[PDB]
Amino acid sequence: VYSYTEKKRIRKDFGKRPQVLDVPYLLSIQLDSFQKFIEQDPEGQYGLEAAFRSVFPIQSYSGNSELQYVSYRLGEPVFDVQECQIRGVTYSAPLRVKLRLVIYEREAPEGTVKDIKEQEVYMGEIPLMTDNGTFVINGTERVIVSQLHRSPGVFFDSDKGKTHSSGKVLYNARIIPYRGSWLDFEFDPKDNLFVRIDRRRKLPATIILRALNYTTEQILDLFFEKVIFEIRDNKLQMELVPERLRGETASFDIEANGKVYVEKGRRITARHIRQLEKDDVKLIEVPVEYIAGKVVAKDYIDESTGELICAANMELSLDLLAKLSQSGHKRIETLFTNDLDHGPYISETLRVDPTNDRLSALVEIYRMMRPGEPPTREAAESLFENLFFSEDRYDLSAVGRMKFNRSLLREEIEGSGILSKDDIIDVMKKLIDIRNGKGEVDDIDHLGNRRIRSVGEMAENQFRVGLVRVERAVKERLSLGDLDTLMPQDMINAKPISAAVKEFFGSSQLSQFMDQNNPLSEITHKRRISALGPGGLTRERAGFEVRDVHPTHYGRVCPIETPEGPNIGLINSLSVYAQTNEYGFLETPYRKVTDGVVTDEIHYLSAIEEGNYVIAQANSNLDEEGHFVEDLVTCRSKGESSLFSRDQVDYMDVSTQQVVSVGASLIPFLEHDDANRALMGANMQRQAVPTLRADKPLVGTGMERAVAVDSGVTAVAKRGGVVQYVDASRIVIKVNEDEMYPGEAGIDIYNLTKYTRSNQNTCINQMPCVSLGEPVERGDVLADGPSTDLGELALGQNMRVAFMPWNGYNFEDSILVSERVVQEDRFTTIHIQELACVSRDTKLGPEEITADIPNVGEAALSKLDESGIVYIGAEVTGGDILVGKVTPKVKDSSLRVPNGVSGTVIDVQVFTRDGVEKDKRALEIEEMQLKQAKKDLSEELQILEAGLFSRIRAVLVAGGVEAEKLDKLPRDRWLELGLTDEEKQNQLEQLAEQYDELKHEFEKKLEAKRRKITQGDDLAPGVLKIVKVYLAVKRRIQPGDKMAGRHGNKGVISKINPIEDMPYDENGTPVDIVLNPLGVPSRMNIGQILETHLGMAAKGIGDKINAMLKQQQEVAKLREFIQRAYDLGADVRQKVDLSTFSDEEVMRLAENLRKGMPIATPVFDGAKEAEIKELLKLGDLPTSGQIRLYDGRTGEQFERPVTVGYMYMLKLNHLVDDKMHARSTGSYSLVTQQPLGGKAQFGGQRFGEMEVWALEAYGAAYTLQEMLTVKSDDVNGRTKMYKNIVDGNHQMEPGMPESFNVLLKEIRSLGINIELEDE
Amino acid sequence: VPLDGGRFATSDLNDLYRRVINRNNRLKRLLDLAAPDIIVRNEKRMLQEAVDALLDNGRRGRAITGSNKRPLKSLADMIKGKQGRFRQNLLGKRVDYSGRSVITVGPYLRLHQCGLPKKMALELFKPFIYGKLELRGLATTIKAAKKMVEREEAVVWDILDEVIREHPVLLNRAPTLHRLGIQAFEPVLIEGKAIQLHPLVCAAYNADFDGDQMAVHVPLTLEAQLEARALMMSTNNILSPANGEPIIVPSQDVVLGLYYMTRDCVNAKGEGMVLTGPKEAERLYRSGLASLHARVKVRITEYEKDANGELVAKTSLKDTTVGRAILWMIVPKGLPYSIVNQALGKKAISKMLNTCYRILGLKPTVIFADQIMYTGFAYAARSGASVGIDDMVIPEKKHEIISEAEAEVAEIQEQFQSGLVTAGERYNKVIDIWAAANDRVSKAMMDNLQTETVINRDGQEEKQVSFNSIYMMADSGARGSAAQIRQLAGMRGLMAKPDGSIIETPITANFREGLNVLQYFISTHGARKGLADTALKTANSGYLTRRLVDVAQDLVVTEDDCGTHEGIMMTPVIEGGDVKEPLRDRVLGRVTAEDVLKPGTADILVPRNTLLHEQWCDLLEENSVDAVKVRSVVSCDTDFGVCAHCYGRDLAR
RNA sequence: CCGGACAAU
DNA sequence: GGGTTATGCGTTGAATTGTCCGG
DNA sequence: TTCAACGCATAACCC
Ligand SMILES: [Mg+2]
Ligand SMILES: [Zn+2]
Repeated sequence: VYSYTEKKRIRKDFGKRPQVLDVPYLLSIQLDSFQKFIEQDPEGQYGLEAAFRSVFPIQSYSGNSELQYVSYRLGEPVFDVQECQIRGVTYSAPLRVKLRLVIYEREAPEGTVKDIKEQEVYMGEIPLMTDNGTFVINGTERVIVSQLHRSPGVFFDSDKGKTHSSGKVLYNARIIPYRGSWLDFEFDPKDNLFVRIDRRRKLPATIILRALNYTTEQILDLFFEKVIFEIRDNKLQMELVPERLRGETASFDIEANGKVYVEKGRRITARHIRQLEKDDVKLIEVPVEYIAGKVVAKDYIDESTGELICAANMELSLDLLAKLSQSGHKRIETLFTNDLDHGPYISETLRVDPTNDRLSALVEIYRMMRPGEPPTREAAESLFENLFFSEDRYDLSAVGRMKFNRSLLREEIEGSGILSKDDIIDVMKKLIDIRNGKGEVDDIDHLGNRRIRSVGEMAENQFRVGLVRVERAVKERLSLGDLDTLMPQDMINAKPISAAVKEFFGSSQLSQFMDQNNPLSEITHKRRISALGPGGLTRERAGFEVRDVHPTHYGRVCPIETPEGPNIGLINSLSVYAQTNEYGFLETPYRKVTDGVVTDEIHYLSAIEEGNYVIAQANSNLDEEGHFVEDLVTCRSKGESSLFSRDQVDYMDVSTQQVVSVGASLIPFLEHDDANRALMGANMQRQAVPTLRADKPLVGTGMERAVAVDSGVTAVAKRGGVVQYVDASRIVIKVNEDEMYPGEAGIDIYNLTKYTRSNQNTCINQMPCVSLGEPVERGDVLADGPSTDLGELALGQNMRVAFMPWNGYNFEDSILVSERVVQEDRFTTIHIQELACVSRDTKLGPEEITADIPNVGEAALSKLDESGIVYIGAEVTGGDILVGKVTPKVKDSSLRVPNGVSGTVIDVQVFTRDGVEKDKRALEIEEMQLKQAKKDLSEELQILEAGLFSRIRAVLVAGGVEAEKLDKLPRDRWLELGLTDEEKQNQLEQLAEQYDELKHEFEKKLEAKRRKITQGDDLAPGVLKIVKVYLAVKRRIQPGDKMAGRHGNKGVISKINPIEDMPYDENGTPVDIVLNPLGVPSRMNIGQILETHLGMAAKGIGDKINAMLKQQQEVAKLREFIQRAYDLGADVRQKVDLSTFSDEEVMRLAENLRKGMPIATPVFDGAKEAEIKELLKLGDLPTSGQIRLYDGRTGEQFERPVTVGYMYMLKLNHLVDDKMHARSTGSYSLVTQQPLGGKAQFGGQRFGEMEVWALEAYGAAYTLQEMLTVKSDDVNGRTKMYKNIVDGNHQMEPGMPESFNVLLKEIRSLGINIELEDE
Repeated sequence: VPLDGGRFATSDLNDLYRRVINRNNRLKRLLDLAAPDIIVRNEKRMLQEAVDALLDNGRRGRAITGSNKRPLKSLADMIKGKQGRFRQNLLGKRVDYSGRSVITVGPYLRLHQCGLPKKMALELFKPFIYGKLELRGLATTIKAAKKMVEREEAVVWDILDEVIREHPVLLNRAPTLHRLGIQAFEPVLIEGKAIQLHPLVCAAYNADFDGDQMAVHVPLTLEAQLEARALMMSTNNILSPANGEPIIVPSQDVVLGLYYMTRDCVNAKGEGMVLTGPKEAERLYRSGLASLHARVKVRITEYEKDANGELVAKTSLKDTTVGRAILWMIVPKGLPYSIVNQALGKKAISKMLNTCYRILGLKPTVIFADQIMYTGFAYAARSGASVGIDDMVIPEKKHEIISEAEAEVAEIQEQFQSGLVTAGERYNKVIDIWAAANDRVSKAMMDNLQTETVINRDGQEEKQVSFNSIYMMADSGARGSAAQIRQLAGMRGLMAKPDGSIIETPITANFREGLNVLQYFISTHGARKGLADTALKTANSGYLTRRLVDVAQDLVVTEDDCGTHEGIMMTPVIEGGDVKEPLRDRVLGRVTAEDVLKPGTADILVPRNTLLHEQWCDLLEENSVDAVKVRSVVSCDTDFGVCAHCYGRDLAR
């Protein structure tokens, strides 16, 4: 049992490892990103509410006028989502915000004469999501690529190596707030540490702490040990500690129990650890000279003489010791400077700073930001509460606040958005600890050290910046303004906000122009993840490290997708099972196992959990509810295939499909061919264009249905059920009344899509594959779109192959194609072009639109109307005029058809502003446009009325019914019967009243369909009219075509060969294409021969069913052979049995199998070579599957048999047109006769540098005064060649260049003179 | 350029000058109101940066701008640099007189003609049509002459075809690696819509045959032909400048055609039975009676020009294969038949034509070598090439090898945890044993891949040269390297780990059976680095090439003899193993400095200042003299240049 | 006329 | 007081194609 | 608003 489309055509799937869950949808990064961007989400959490949280307080000055925020909502825009794109306007829903404004009276913080309640103030409009999750800016919808950037906060990297030619090991601590100023710290080769700002000049860090309302003692008392000494009459006894003698060699006598254990000149070892900690006597006979071996902490006043003994952080000396020993001061704490216990780094940076006080500690910060200004307390502090303690310039989100908590091993989660003293000291302590003996560094390439940003936050940021730039506006206009006698509409306007919000989405690095040529390219573009943009990774700045990615990304990112050329590894995506958290860090699911019992529960795990925890393997031998019968299972903890035991694993990989998402997952057996030598074919589907006719693949993987319904090109039954009627414009579907509502049940709407031209001349078309009377269900495809058939996916098509280089024509990569395609014309699509005819009112005679156009022919009047517009369906050639347009002086300045791009006029589109008189043709065009609307709504109205007839008569018969009021009664008066008053009667009344309401509900949009359609559009002032023509050119197969399949068959066509020269075989089957088995070592491409036999297997089955049904054997053969042909495989996870179904399902499904049996083979969990041979043996095919071939020229056998079979080939975009060009001579630049650039409109062509000097190196000296002198510079020599070649003489004397002498003219203004002499 | 309206858009050179003149107006106006020393001090600063702004910025502070955050375009931006006029007008400009079409193989042109299609050959030579209409009188005015060309009824192309043979054009390839990319091919007017190139020349440029770029160049004067007969063509420039190997490298599809041809069987079809005619043996070959590897002897006539060009009238009947005689009857005059008896691979065939130039000559040898592709096309048509699974044979001892390999790991790790060994040297031991643990499988697949094809022998079995399909091109050198064949059956080896050093866990299986995601990820992880680094090494190579090409260009030869009888000391440098380079590639065509004497008996070998081309060096190599004294380029008495004797002959000339 | 972005060898 | 070395900043970074929009 | 490689240049700095 399967779905109706699946039961209609069910594809065989293979596999030995059953899966538990299906494939979710991949469009979760735009719809979900924007829905949270615009919602009622108080406290912000990255939403418009977050924008309002910064403009919610608004305390004005001199009056305390409060402008509070209440709510915002967006209604239906003035323009829909299907006609605004056609008109060419900006799509924007009304961003209306309910703002309450209480302008308090002056001086009084409290008091208002009368409160003014602004109902939905108009600050502008923001784009919405039309039908797919994209933005619409200027006609064509715009897709902003999600940007990759680093995580907001502090990083710890090594960045060793180049250390000013010293080689001393160094580290750095780079901080990055959410959107504020960067505090990036680093180390010095001279064993120092300081602070920096925004990658700018260094700032002293041992003076700013004292500047922040601190003093000296809080500096020196928190970075060193304290060791109290004893001042007596002699030798200055002193009190030591094992926490000081742990690494400090006690070079003095240490007595314990009347004997010295550690004396001078010996190192304390483990035995001395016992000899010392077992005694730990404090009253030891320390000598006087060891007292000088310390460094004082602070100043001490001599208790005997009052003399300044020492100031701070200075080494004691024997004279100093005798200068304080003459007292009774038994409290002398000292520091502890070491080289391996404590960092000797803040020992000298204090002396490095010129001062450290209250006043001179601020002139440094005053002069670093505002030179030539006297220092001031308030101005100096303003920066401290601007770049460190602020809410509008420097602030961090919850992400930035909690990242530091984890980075510094904290416990709290939510705090403020500002830096704290504790954090800025701990970064100066754990960081100095990193050097000495502990610590670790974090790599930027790590997934947890980077942040992904999308449209949902970039738009919120833009709108919040927009609100903060207008916040102070009300404060300043209300500082000297009225007394609340206004309305909050004037000072807070819409033009600047709406223009900035709109431009910020269209003119940006991430605002990449959409390239609609493949629905798979549509999804690939939407899931494209890029690094460039505002605050990202630039292409010029790239080392060998940023180019290499952190290997811990398997199961989280698709590796097989990779850009080539200027950028490598810069374009990323999202895996199927894994997803990006709101934190931007990646995580992937795993199956929750226990020590012995495998549970089907799924948890989400990430790299940080993976580092410490051990994950088992997917393809692990399993039996009942789950037990690893094997003991030593290949596990992993840090990406290494660790071989660990069985009873510690609680998770393996969910499935092998979590690594690849969209790159090349449709190609089975990706292990045979490396992605390194397969990405040249795996990267060409992003530009491939669908053809006219496409066949189902014989071999795939099985994930084609989810990706097909994922793309927005199909018509899924969002509300399936009973299928009533299928139309070429709208599939008339509805469900029984039981599942919809008594009030306006309605019918299921499915409008059919017609041919259009989106971005890349792409003609999309949908065809209703369903029949008349075939029931469907929820989530069932109804109308097949491009490259789809019977609800499935088919991009390309299948054709047989041979492996035989004939006469060496396939020299490197060329291919040989016979005349089997050029006569059929099937491998081509339709491209619709567009040329814009500007009706600009030129000076001294505007541009008029009329048929009276000079220098035309008698054929023009037949194809042109009386207004100069070509007839609808009148073909044009090279040189015709689409719309007559002349400039009286008179010359024909209308549009001409260039030679080589001639097509057929199918659509002529005229855009004219309201006020300009139109021609009869155009008037008739909207005239027909309006009347088609009336009839097209009328049939919908009638079918809705008839459906409500079925619903109401159905409830009528169900219960009370009268024979007289049964069929002859009017179909409207269906609310007056003998039914008693109950839930049936009131429901019937509800149905009737809804029927009456819906019988007139349509008239509102009926009326709306004039005042928006009859009115003219608006494009730009200063032009009379803009008219466009959507000409379409159809091309055929011509010399110069290109071949590029899914396998990577990158080759250009060589020439044409006859079908007779095409080699036949023992029965003469015409082989479609023949490859060149020559580049196997250069291009390691082996994994195709084994899968080649699947094409023979499918054709063999299809032809056997065809022959077996041709004579129509009894059901004892039809249902027997169907059984055998559908029962196959050694261990498959799909059980299909058509014979056990009804006989009709047997024939109605066997009829779908005339050419082959679809096969779904996953790379790992699918059909293997053994399946290949068993299926070849299922029909009448040889075990080896090798077929001998005959010769078409001499008619013989060469030496060997040739493998022949069908693969699935697909078409690319570039054929000959993007490269074809031809030009001889004509117009050139204006400053000279230099040809223009590019080959598209008009210009010159490329040439290399080596031939430039190769010709000079040759003996021929005339090769230089021919190519760039009398070809591109000599204006009159050009006229000389024009005048004399047409006579016949072929000799031009070179004149003078007009490029070398031009440069000297502007330097002559600098005082340069030139002279001419001949020796 | 104007804008969308009645106004006009400004330029970079004027945007800032607008503001500096507007501010200068008010600064000068305030001067009449007795301005203090402050206004006069400040007004000079603005003119100082305005004048620096026009000249050049980005030296002091942040450069000013008037358009966006991007810096303004100064006067010294379009003159110098990558985008400057110096590298944009003469070094990558937009050239003219050329058309674009798709390249096909088209193995029809040989050296002289080309495959220029009809439309491409009609849409270019515009003025020559009007130049030739008036000769027969079809047109008397250019105005009316114009409106009989654009329609192309029957007379546009016949007139333009006869001016083709009287004026050859030049064709060059944009993706050119060598220096001799300029070859003279006469235009043709043939049907089709593509351009064909010589398959050897197409691979000669070493460019991907996937929609490359062509460029056509025509001489523009009469005197561009009288001198254009010896310089810009491949007829005389066969020798490559870089090396003694000429530009004509044997093709991969002809080398196999001769390597498998020279293969000798001991018992097959046509074995033993010998005919009495090379042509009748050839007929029995493609009639289905004689094999390409076969032992048949026929009356083959050999000739030698050891005389004064006189044919040595002789013949021979030796046991040859059937196609060697076919090649021999292509020799027009005659060469010592012993010269064609070899494996006929890369180097053997390369020095076939290399010595053929010096034996038979240049002009006939050109044709004799250009027909190699033609005569190998018969082989390509009759055999071709194919690959399949049956060529894969797993080694029989590989599974035992991999079974026994991991045993030592555990046997030493248990000693590590038992306190016998330390991971410091144990890790190095492990990565060293696994650095060679692939070699046993690598030579175990020799005896499982290249030793299979046997033949019968009078009733018994004889083993001879293997007939493995992938080994045909492997041993013949056509395609398939040692570093690639291991990737097929053997182990690809141990690549660099993400840490940077060698991986600790090698590759277990090959790409022919199942492979896990983790290790396939590791292999791709090691693999992308070469593709990443090729984007940068090529650019770095271009940097040095440009730094070394525009510096040595200024050289002129102004003297013939420098008047110096000295030079340098020539002796094959050798250190360590064997010497790789002889004197042959050192001195070849150079005027000797003085008379070299024989070391043994003091015999004058070269009498005076003479060249050293073929036989002089053959005298040196047979007399074993290492006292060569030739004029050296560094030691030359030539004013601004070097004389011809210090350099002598040059390659490609 | 100058850039951004995607894609191609 | 001659010579060595710490430290700031000068220059540059492949062949241009194809096509889209935006001032 | 994160370069790397190469290299002449002042201003200090070592006994
Ligand atoms: Mg190419
Ligand atoms: Zn000389």
